Amino acid sequence: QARKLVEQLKMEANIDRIKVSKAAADLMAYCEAHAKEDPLLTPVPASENPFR
Amino acid sequence: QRNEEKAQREANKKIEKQLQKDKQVYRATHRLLLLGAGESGKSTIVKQMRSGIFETKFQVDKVNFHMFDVGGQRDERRKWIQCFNDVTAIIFVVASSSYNMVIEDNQTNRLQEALNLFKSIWNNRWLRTISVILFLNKQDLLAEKVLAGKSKIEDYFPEFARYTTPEDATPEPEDPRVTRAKYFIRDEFLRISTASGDGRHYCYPHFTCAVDTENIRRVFNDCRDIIQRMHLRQYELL
Amino acid sequence: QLRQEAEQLKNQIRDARKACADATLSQITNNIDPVGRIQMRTRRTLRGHLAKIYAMHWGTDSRLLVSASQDGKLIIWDSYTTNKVHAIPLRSSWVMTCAYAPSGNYVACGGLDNICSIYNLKTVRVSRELAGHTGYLSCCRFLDDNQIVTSSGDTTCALWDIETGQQTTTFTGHTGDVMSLSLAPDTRLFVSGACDASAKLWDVREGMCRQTFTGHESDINAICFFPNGNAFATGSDDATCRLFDLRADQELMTYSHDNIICGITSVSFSKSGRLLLAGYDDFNCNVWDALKADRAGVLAGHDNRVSCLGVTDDGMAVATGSWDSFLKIWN
Amino acid sequence: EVWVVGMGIVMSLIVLAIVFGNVLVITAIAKFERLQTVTNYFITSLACADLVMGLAVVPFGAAHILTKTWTFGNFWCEFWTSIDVLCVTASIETLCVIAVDRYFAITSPFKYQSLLTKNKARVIILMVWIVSGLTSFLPIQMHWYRATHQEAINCYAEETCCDFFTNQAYAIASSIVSFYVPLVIMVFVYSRVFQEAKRQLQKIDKSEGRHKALKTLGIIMGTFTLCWLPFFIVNIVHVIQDNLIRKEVYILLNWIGYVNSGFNPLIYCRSPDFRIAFQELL
Ligand SMILES: CN[C@@H]1CCc2c(ccc(O)c2O)[C@H]1O
Repeated sequence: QARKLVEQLKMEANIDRIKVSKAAADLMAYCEAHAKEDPLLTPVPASENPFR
Repeated sequence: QRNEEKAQREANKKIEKQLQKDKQVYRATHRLLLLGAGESGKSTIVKQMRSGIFETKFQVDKVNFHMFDVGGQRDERRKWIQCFNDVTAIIFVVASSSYNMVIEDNQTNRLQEALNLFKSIWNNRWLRTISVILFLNKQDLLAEKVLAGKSKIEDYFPEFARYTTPEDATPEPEDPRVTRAKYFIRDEFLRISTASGDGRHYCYPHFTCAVDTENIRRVFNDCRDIIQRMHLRQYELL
Repeated sequence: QLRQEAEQLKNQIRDARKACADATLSQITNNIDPVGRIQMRTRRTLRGHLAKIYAMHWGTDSRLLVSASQDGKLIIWDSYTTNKVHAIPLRSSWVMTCAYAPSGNYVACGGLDNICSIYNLKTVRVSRELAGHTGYLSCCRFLDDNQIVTSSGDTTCALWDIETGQQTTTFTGHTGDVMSLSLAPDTRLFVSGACDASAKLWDVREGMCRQTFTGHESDINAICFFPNGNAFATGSDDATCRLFDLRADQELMTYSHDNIICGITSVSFSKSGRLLLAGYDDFNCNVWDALKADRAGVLAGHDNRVSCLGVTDDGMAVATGSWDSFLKIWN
Repeated sequence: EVWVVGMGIVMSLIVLAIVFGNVLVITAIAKFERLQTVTNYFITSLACADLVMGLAVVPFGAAHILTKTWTFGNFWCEFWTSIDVLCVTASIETLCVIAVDRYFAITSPFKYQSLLTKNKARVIILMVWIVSGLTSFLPIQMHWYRATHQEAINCYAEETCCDFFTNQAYAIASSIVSFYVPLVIMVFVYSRVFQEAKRQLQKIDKSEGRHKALKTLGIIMGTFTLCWLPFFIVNIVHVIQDNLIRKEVYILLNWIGYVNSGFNPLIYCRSPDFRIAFQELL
């Protein structure tokens, strides 16, 4: 049982990781780029909104 | 496009009529949850009263009771216990003759484990208004063990040493010692039950047995009392 | 014995994660302008469920959604016209999850019966009854019209094939019973969160958990990928929502409010990923600003506890289903 | 002047309180989906009856008592009398229906869920309002209630003043239907409910051995009885013998009965869910 756990942890050890700054910048850039195409972010025009 | 809307409206009306027809049945039926220690003889109660889940439907006095029992989920964590929020009552099955049987080992007592489980059920953020019907099987086995020597309650339960039989007790048509043991166990369950919550839900302790077959009537009476007390408290009389 | 080696590996993982961290997401996203207050009003309220609702799933077209309740009716709604397209009686009253196939032809649901039931809408009848889970299954999702992934209380996630009815592969090694599951936009990866406070990432093809995130303190009840697919947010009973990043292999921000201590039942993301909507046990589902972790708005329509919260694929509306048997569409 | 103005203030406060309470409870019931229930449908019917009372007969009655004359038309004073009878009968019969619903809920728990439905609640409310409307309008509008003695004829022919003069038969029947049958039904059902409550309390005391119902039923019965019983006793008495009962006492007891409409929401809407709904409303 413990052999499986230690093998899994060893497999998880050798993973390439990018700096948190780069990942945060990527998420921020995605949110900024796709901000326009969001009905929730920008209140939908009454004619445009299917529900009302 | 109007024809499609009309057809969809007709389908909606048919589904709504079927939903009302099913709502009548759903409101008619009362649901119960069977929760026990596991080795406490819950199956013997099921035989007399009547996949991981096991559902049986028994009706008494033209009232449909639907009982749900789960045994597959043996994990200590109980995340399915939060779904039984609309059940009329939770039937608790405990073997009162399991005090001497110590435990896998290292457990204090099976009765102690049942007390801990009952405390966890009672002190649940979701089952705050769900009453518990408590059944104590193996009364004959408990009597046989208590009358026989070398197995004393006080050895495993120190609180039994400074205990006396309750004055307002109704013995069956019994020995003093078995009566003291039974009422001590019932008082333990009741002290666990009453302290946490008041008025919202109550515990009904019954000294059932394997030979006894009137458990269906007892469950019916307990459910009637539960609904009466719920309605009385809703109107602020009780 | 091997416990010392496991502890040393865990310490090495923690040291590597700490060394990878240079700055927090707050330090970068504090400069950008805040989202501001957001007010959402219930456009349509869906009525007809007899008992409490656990899970829903928006259709691919965002027009239809399927809801599950304890009365046994699996109701399919037309969210635009507030009409019940179908109502499916269920063998077991107790159900914990439901799913809507991407093609819209199939609908799957499961519960405490330990059996995943798949229903064919266009032929309703049960197409296949999937068995093989010892514990209750808490979430079902569709990769394609033929492959379905179920998350069970057996502490193991499984991938099924509908045609053969047997699990193609199983995902083991996860301590607690899993309750939440989310598929990737490319469907190559998925995650599950269990009661052991650890959310793991799996690979469907390989069948091994690549990464494990253990930031939470209590049982994880909700999980959902960021729309990019490189991040996912988890909700737990610790009244905290945390955004985890796969490439950074750790959490970036935690979404907590000192005033509220109720646990989170379901989470979801907006289409752009800026808004993380998380339901709560206090009958109120909150809207968070993902980049700055500042709450934007609160939805107070529901009476009883919310259990499911989804966002349409087009991003037009958010549907929340609570225990008062009322499912409300927000926009 | 001050004495007349002093009365004007108290009737203004009474009508304002009745209207405010009734509109508040109706708005609370209608706004939230959790509050709609068969018993709450009966509460809504009671609130509607009391609101119609407060809007129609309390202000017109205050104007009549203060101005000492009826400026409006004879048809309008007849309409006012009809609306007054309708409101009183509907309110009291709705109270009786609420008592019956509680008695059925407590006495027969298993069948109560199936016995009473939304459709059955609607038809019971419709039947209660229909019988109240019959008892109010059908005798008054068809002019079957007018007395035979010339004292009533002079008042009913004149347009300046329009007071209440009633027959023996109509007064007895109206008093019976409006108050006495509901009184008997409510007393019986609440006695049974009290017996069942004390029985349940005795059972709770039997196990786990080591008041509130009395107070609740006491206030519920006392408010209604002290508000209405004297006025209906006077309704009977003034018909049986005319000398003793003066008009002022009759009108005073009528207004005391009117105040029951204002008192009703305090009694029947005193629940934590209603309190939360009121806090949300204002
Ligand atoms: C003008 N005032 C009316 C006259 C008679 C009457 C009232 C109330 C209930 C009844 O059953 C009645 O017969 C009074 O409110």
